[PDB]
Amino acid sequence: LAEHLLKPLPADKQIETGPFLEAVSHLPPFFDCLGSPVFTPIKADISGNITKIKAVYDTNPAKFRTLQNILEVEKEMYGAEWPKVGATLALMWLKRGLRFIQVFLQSICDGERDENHPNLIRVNATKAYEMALKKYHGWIVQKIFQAALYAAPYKSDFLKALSKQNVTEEECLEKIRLFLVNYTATIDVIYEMYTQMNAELNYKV
Ligand SMILES: CCCCCCCC
Repeated sequence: LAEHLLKPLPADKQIETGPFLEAVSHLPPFFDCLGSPVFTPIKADISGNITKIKAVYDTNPAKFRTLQNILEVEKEMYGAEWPKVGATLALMWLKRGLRFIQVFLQSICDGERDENHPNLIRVNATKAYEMALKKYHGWIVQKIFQAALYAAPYKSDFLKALSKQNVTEEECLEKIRLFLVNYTATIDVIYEMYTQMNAELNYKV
C-alpha cells in the first residue's frame, strides 16, 4: 500500500493524468481480499471508471496531460452534454469512490469505533458512505449498501489482510496514515477542481 504512494502535489496543484491513473490502479485489487463476492461489482465500478479515463487519455496524452486538461478540453469538445459525459463523468464517480476509501481508512486510523462492537468496521464504513456516496444514491442502492455492509470483515482481519506481512497492527496503521497524506491532498484537489469548473452534478442513481 505504501509501495504505491501517490506523488505529492506540485506547486501549481495540477495533477498529471498518467501517473495518477497508474497510482490508483493499485487500489481495486485490494477488494479481492475483503473476503466476499459482494465487492466484485464495487471493484468493477472503480476499475471501470479508471479504464474510461485511461482510454480518453490514450487518444491524446498531451492534450489530456493533467486532470484539469481533461475537464476543460471536454467542456469545449462536448458543449451542452458536459459535464455528464466522457472522462469528466467517469472521474466524477471515481473521486467519490476514492473519497470513500479515504474517509474509511482515516476513520480506522483515527481510532473511531463502536464501543459496543469494537472489532467491527461498520461505523467506519458507514461514515465513509455518508460523506462520500449516500447523497447520490436512491433508496434502493442505499438498502443494498446496508446489506453489503455485513460482508465487511472484522477490523483485525482487514488490517492483517492489508499486510499481505510480518508486522504489528500499529505498524500497519502508521503505513496507512503515510499513504493517506498525498492521497487525501490529491483527492481534495480533484474535488476543488470539480467545484471551480462547476462540473459537479448531484443526480442520484
Ligand atoms: C494506468 C491505468 C490503467 C487502467 C487500469 C484499469 C483499472 C484497474
